[PDB]
Amino acid sequence: GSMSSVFGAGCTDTCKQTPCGCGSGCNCKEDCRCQSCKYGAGCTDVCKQTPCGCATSGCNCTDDCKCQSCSTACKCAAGSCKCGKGCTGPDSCKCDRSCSCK
Ligand SMILES: [Cd+2]
Ligand SMILES: [Cd+2]
Ligand SMILES: [Cd+2]
Ligand SMILES: [Cd+2]
Ligand SMILES: [Cd+2]
Ligand SMILES: [Cd+2]
Ligand SMILES: [Cd+2]
Ligand SMILES: [Cd+2]
Ligand SMILES: [Cd+2]
Repeated sequence: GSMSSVFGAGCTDTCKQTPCGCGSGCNCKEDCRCQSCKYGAGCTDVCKQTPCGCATSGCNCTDDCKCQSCSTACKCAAGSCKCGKGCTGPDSCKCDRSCSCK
């Protein structure tokens, strides 16, 4: 009965939905290539763009994202740290939304 070794293509029915139901719980394998459940944290493919297009087309995530492309700029300057996190501006602000400067 087990002619196919379940390890990669052992996906679930929920993975063949439209929209895919795995957005609310994956029951497939880590060998899946479905864009619907191929996200991490919860980002659009727009956020995976280069350059990122969240602040160009539509930002889905929050300032919690380590992506300095769609996050809010910090108030620090070249050599002047404000929040005290250790950044000197948006360029070096790889922090979360915990910055009071946001
Ligand atoms: Cd899927
Ligand atoms: Cd899935
Ligand atoms: Cd799958
Ligand atoms: Cd993101
Ligand atoms: Cd982004
Ligand atoms: Cd974004
Ligand atoms: Cd700051
Ligand atoms: Cd700072
Ligand atoms: Cd920061």
